[PDB]
Amino acid sequence: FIEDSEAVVAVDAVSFTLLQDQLQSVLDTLSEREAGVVRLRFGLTDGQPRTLDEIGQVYGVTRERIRQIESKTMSKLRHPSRSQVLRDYL
Amino acid sequence: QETTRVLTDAAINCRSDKLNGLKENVIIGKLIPAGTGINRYRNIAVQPTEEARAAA
Amino acid sequence: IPRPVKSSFREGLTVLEYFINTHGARKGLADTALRTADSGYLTRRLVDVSQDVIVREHDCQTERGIVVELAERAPDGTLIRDPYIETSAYARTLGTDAVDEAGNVIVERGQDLGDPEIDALLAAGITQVKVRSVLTCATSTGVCATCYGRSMATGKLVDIGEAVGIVAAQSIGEPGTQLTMRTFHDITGGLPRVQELFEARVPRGKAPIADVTGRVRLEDGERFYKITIVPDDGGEEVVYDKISKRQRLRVFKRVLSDGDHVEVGQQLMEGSADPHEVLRVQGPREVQIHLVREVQEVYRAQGVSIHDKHIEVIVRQMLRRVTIIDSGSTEFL
Amino acid sequence: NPLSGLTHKRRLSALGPGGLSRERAGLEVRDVHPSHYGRMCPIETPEGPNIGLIGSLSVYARVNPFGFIETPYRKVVDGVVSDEIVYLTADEEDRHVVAQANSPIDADGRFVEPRVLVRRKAGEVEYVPSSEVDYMDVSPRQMVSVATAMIPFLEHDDANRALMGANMQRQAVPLVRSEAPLVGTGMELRAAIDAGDVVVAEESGVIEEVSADYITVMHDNGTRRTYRMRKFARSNHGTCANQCPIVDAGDRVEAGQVIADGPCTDDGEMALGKNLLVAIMPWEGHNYEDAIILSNRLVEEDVLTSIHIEEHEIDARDTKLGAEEITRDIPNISDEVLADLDERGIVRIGAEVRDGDILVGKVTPKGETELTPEERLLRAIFGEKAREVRDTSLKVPHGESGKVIGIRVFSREDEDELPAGVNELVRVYVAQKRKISDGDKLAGRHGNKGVIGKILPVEDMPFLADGTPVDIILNTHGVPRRMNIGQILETHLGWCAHSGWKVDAAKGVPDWAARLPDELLEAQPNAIVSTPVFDGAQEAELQGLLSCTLPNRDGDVLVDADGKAMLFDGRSGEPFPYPVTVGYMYIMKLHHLVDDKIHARSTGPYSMITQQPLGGKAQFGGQRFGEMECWAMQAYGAAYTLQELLTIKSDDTVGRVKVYEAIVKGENIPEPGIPESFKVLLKELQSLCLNVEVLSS
Amino acid sequence: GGYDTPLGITNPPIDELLDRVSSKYALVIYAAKRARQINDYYNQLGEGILEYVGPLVEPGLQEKPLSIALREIHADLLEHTEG
Amino acid sequence: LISQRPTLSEDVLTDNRSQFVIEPLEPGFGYTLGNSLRRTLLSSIPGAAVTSIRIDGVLHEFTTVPGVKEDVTEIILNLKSLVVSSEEDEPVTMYLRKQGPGEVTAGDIVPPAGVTVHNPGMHIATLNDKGKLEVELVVERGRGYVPAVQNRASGAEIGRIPVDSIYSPVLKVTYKVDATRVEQRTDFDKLILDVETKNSISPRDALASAGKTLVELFGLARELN
Amino acid sequence: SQRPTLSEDVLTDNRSQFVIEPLEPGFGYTLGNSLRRTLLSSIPGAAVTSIRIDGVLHEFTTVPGVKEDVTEIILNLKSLVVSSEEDEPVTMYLRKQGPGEVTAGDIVPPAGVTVHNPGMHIATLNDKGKLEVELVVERGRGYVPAVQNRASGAEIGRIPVDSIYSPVLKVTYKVDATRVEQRTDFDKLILDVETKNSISPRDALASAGKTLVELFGLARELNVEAEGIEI
Amino acid sequence: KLHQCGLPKLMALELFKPFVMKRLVDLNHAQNIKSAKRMVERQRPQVWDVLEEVIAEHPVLLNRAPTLHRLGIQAFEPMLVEGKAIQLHPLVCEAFNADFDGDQMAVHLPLSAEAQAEARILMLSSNNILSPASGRPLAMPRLDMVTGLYYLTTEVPGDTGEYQPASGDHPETGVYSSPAEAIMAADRGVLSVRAKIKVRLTQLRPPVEIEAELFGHSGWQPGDAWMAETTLGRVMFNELLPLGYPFVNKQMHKKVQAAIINDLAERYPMIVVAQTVDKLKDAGFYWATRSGVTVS
RNA sequence: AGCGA
Ligand SMILES: [Mg+2]
Ligand SMILES: [Zn+2]
Repeated sequence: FIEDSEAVVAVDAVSFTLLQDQLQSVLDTLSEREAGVVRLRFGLTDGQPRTLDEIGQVYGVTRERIRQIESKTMSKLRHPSRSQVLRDYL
Repeated sequence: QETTRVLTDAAINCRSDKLNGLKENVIIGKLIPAGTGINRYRNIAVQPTEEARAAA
Repeated sequence: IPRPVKSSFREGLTVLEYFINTHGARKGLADTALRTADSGYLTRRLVDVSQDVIVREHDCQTERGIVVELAERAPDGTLIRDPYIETSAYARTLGTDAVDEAGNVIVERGQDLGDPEIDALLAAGITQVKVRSVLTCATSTGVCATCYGRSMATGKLVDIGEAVGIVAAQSIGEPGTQLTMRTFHDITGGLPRVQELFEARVPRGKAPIADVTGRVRLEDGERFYKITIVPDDGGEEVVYDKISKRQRLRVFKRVLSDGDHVEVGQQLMEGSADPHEVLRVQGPREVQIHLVREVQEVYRAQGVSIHDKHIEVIVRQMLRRVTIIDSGSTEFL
Repeated sequence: NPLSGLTHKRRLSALGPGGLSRERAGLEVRDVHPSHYGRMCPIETPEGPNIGLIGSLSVYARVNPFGFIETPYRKVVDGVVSDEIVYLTADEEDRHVVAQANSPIDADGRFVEPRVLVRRKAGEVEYVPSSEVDYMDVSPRQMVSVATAMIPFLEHDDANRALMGANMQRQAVPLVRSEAPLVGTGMELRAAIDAGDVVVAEESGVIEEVSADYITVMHDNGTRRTYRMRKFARSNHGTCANQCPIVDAGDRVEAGQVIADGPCTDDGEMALGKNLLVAIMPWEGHNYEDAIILSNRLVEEDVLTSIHIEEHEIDARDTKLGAEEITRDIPNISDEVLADLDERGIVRIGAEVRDGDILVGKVTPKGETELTPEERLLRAIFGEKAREVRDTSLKVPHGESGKVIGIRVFSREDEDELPAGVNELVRVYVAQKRKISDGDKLAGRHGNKGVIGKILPVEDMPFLADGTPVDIILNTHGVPRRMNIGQILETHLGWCAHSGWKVDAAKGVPDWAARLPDELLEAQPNAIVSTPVFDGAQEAELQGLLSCTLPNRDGDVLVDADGKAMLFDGRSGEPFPYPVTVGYMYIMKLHHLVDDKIHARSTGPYSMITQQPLGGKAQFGGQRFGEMECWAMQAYGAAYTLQELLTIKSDDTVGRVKVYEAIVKGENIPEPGIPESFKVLLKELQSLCLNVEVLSS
Repeated sequence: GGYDTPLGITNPPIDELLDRVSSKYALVIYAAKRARQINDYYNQLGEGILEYVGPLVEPGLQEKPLSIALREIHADLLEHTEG
Repeated sequence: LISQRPTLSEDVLTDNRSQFVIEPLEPGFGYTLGNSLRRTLLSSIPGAAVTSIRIDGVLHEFTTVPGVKEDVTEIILNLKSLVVSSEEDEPVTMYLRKQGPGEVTAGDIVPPAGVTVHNPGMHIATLNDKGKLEVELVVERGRGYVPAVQNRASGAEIGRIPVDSIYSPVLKVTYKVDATRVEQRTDFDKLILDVETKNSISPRDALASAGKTLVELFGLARELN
Repeated sequence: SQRPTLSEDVLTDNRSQFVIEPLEPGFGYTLGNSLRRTLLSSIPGAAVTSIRIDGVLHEFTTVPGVKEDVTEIILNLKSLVVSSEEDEPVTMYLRKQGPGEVTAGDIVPPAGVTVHNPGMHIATLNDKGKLEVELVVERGRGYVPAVQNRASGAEIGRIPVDSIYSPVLKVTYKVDATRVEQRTDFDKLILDVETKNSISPRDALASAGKTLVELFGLARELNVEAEGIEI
Repeated sequence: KLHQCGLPKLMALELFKPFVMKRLVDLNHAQNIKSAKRMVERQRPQVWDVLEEVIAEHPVLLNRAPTLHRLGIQAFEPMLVEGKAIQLHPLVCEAFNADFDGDQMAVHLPLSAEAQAEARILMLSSNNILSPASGRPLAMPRLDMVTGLYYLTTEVPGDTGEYQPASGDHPETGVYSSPAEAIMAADRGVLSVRAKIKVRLTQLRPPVEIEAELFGHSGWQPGDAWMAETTLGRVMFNELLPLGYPFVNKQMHKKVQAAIINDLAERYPMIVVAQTVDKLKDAGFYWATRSGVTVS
């Protein structure tokens, strides 16, 4: 009787798989530029979180431009129609 | 039974098991060579018949 | 207890009578528990013994096989059915055919030998048929199908993947528990007897057997007996040295009288003898017959139906290896 | 139950330190040597792997200062049975010769017939002339224990079933009503007031004040005394222990009197169950092979119901990262479920809880772990705090519910005795009112146990000609082959006691009733009766009582002299073509309830060194698919199911999650990998410098 | 053959299935492999069309693939080769 | 052939129980009619009962009230024997106050309109000088048996005390038959049925409601064309 | 809370299987047995009560001039479906001369009475035999045994027989446990009614329902304004 | 039924949690899998109607320790049952060595298609009737059902409504044109179920001797008619056996029933054997109720 | 360590 509290949850694995699928879907619902900016901002493509200067460099624009992009995209995402399919994942 | 002696003398002889029995395929979790495990039945090729395939 | 109890449970027992009944009640219950442990253990051992008997081939295509008693003859003359046929004959395949009085064939080679066909044989008036068994199946690794006969579960011919060894294991070791031994005390018969017989442990109550035919040289020595066999060729007289008077002489057909002609391996006293000795005398055939008859004797005594083919699988597993008395010149100690 | 409380004391155990364990405690010591008579009951002993090792002391037995067991005896001098009670050990028992209590004593100490039953030294039984007898038993039922002595008509039952009945009489549960049994022994009052769980008026006096909590007794000399009750206290097996008073404010009580009934007690005497109308006919197969059918009346009128109290506990302790806190500021959870919690964690008293609900809002530090990008962006969008303190609140476990009786909270701030590194200890007591449900275990007082096959509606039950439905239906086939017709005699005598009798001694006394005690020639309905175990109702007396069983309300003798009655099938309607036995039988609810047994697991905790699923209903765990079950599967030849059960349900660590993924996605199940115990085995063998390797061909 | 109509788990009649194949173990593998083919067909319907085909007999409202495969067997709609 | 249709006569024995006689009946039928009616009366006569209570001094069911001899669960078991008849279907509330010593009979309950208690003489509890019992009882219509509805399922507060409810006004039903069966084959059955209600509704009303109920489930089979 | 239904599975021309579902646990047993008894003993029908035969006075073994024996003729006539309207016991005659097979159409009925299976074998005659038998038929209910002759010898040739007045022959039933979870274990009634070819099982069941609804409206008409179970 | 078994819904809902989760996600009852899982946990009532759909046609295994022999594990089709106790079919009690004194069983669950096929075909109840040891039936009716069938097929001389050939004043009053008429006369208090009468049957196969007498070679039953002097109970008893089976006309001792079932299993298909044994069970219980076997 | 089958 030594329960393995740190172990496979056996449900959160598939839960996170479906989570990631849903996030890729939602990001495809939005503009491609917005989706790529969010992916680089939050490290969804390689696990390396890119910051405003790096993303502004790779898009050839300024960090305040991308901050405006990020704010508008996150405001778009807070709109429930884009969030009804994600609310239950917490 | 007599586990220590059996293991040691097997080790000296380098006696290689062939896993041809049943309890061994139970121990290593592979399909047992009885019932639906023997190759006469475990390697059945199943295909829809050509006539009904065309009819489909 | 020589009192004995003299009140029915309707009448209600008295204090002492009830106190006496308690002895047997508790004894029986404790024996039940211990014997359950023992029977589970026996099944455990047997399963490993017979783990590698699995039907591989459809037909080994041999011609050897055992004969079955199958309704021995009546003195006045009829076909009185042998009571234990369902366990010894049914679900078997014939290697030979049934012919009688130079007549026509009755049942051909390789038939399931069910109720209608046995009825036909008994109507035609034959007593012995030579039938296949798993003892003489000539396949290398495990029995063929036709040797194992009808699968007792399906009612059809056994399949070509069945683990008949473990099936026989469970069938033999399952009906333990309800296996109370003989009521008699030095007499030995019960689950211990079954266990010793399979274990091949020389039965503690060895009953000396014969070694060659001829009449008997019987004598009652000092406080115990002295028997000897008069050979027929002859040769050296096997003189049985000490034969305690705590035994009995074998009664058959009459009691064993002096000068009576004995068989090659006739049991002299009444009891049991070592399967080793009956082997070295009368060969693999006699030992297999002896083992099956003995074990089935106990299971019959408790009125339990077990087809003999399971026991036959187990004894076939028993009689595999041979012993090296001369190395020849190759690799055998 | 109070009887079990008594019987666990007085228990004799031959296994112990300086004792014979079951390894060495073979059959030889498990028999009943004839010296046990009057010193150790031959009946009671656990039915498990301890038969004879654990027994119980006789009723009248006493302990020699030297650790031997003395027994009382009535000495008899020159055939005159004195009253000088001398206590003898087994040695003197063997020396002298012992007669029987149930002998014709001719009202003067003098035996009647010269040839008298007697016991000799070696357990022998003889007919000695009535001159050499020097000792005679104090009474019958001297060789029997306490619990067993409460079985009516014991002498009719076989030893095996009587032993079962004795072992199950200790397993009853305290019901909410606890009605006394109709037919009993003498050992329901004495074994009740000596059990301890009944309040006893210490010294005589009058009653001043009663309540549901305390009783104040005014002693005849000035002093008052308050007996405090024990209401709804949890026992050691989660059963209620309510104590309720039976006196009135104006009553006078005397010393040694019962003053407040305990858990299974009624007006002083033991009440381990209820008196139910019983029929003995097999009904529609539902009462097949020891199954039992009850009426919906028991469910409705709450006849069989048990209060059960469970104890849950949690400790706010110290840790490396900081200190754990019981509070309300739990991480992500809707405020909907925080309605029950009080301002400071623990739930409010009385709030009904279901499986998985919160009981103690408790949170513990988790330090700093970098988040997965997905949950990081989820927090970015939903504006949720990291809540570095992970949450391990006390959630009521699966498949349990009920009310919250009490909340016992400790604290370090109160300077209470807590183990090191513990800040605040709290326990919550949940309680439920489990009603009788199919699958529960019921039993009579004769070892006639059985689960409940089905609870029919009240209308589809065989009812008498008077419209009274029977309450339970036993099976006939279990009676003859088990040799416990004690239940049948109990049923008949219970019906007699329920209806009330009147032996019309118009012309003297009938033949059967000659040696009946006075004030048994008539009785009232629902009149309680007792038959001591070995001197009790004779068969002729029972026939005589059943003969006259005065009618209920109209002129209707429902049960004829035979003891049967014409039942009407409640379901179809036609009368049954043959009369059926009916009566009142006392039955008890056993502590093997379905709710405490049903168990399931889809995926739960896992073992540590081996990666097998855990074990026990305390956890989820699974069922050990043991070696014989493996053999059964091989004999069937079900190789794929064997593979599944031994690889991708127990130990294939990377295969379990893949199987779950496939099941949820609707894909196919993947092929098993390799068992984990096998890899462990390989690693130990290689650690033993044994080169184990797998070779392809 | 005048049996009463089966229902649930026992349709079709196993004895009328055993005449199709050599032994019940062949029957088992036959049905299981067909059921796996059916499951793969239902999973791989969203994307392009590949070698898999079925169900060949019309299924029920919500029917399990193994049941579909056994009914196909009883209908004599496939064949197999042993090992 | 008998062309006379059956009748139904009555026999009052006491205020609460009475006998009903039906004749003639075609032979081999009285047992069936008696059983059908019995299963009706003793299962599905609509009634009313107390559903939940709320004692001010308690928070739950397994506690005690200061002053009263009995405990809360014993009180529950006692009130479960109450017999009450409502008129409207909305769940109504009746109150009960008592102070000081004395027995607490059902007659002390003050009911609202429509509802009535049919036995004031039931012992509920007994008090003393320190006693004070104040409790409300929810009374509701319904039929058959229902266990205690869950507190969490409803939006009730912590003071709620649910109670299992038995909506049934009938206490005991039986019957017998006197089949004449004269050899001349003018045979007929005579159903003599006996009802005993628990002083809630008259046996006449109970049987009338049962007869009404045994028109619906056979209107099912009747309405075909 | 739910409306039960009724649907039939027609198995043969006259053999049905009704299903009523779902009910309140337990109403299936409340009404199935009552329905069975109604079907078996409440649908009016008609049958033969007795018969007298020429050439037979006391030799009740065999009839001269024919092949089959008296009891065989009796139990062949016993299974004879007939419909009638005249309540008084009416007399039919079946008479036939010559060798040959006597069918159920040979009988010539008077006004009102009719035979529903004329093409049914009854007897065989040989060697210029003439068989003439008189039937007495009347209508009734349920089943009656072979009523003993109330008169001793008023009709010396009149020998009584049974009378299967009931139209339906064989009705059984059983209950099931459909949908235990969301309905809390309701019941389902199955009926297996078999009838002769006089009436359909559908009409038989409808008439039984009519009789039962009248018989329970008898009880209903005590306090008409009585609340019960309503659907 | 023989191939069926009970299952407490509050257990199955946990056993088949992934299946019901998937299905009630598919029916749009849950936005996603985690919400569906919480729905199952809280047991919102529609979970049960989806649970039925997942359960249908998906066998389970019933282990009982100690598993002495091969039939300790058998595969049943589960069906949902009110309560918390597994409802087991009474006729596998012999195989399981299980009396209902409080014994417990383990429900397993095959997952892969291969496992489901193995359980369906090899380990199904109806496919394992006989012993592996001696081939005798273990689905054979026992105990109470045997008592019922004995009381049903036993014959009582001097009972109500016998067949007597007394003549002169009245006819035999023993013949009965059909078992339907006999059943009706039994419902009326005329015919006892164990009286000796002469019925005229048309749906049962006569024994070999009467067949060879009346039809000689090829007497088919579904249309042929023949009289028999038997008891009503035995006619009702031969109604359960299939059509091809001859008449029996004996007293159903346990050994006789064993012989009948053995013959039936050796000559007829397994499904037929299963259906006839189920019918025998039902009749045995129904007429064990009426036998009036009590102990006083 | 205790207990049920
Ligand atoms: Mg048991
Ligand atoms: Zn061979």
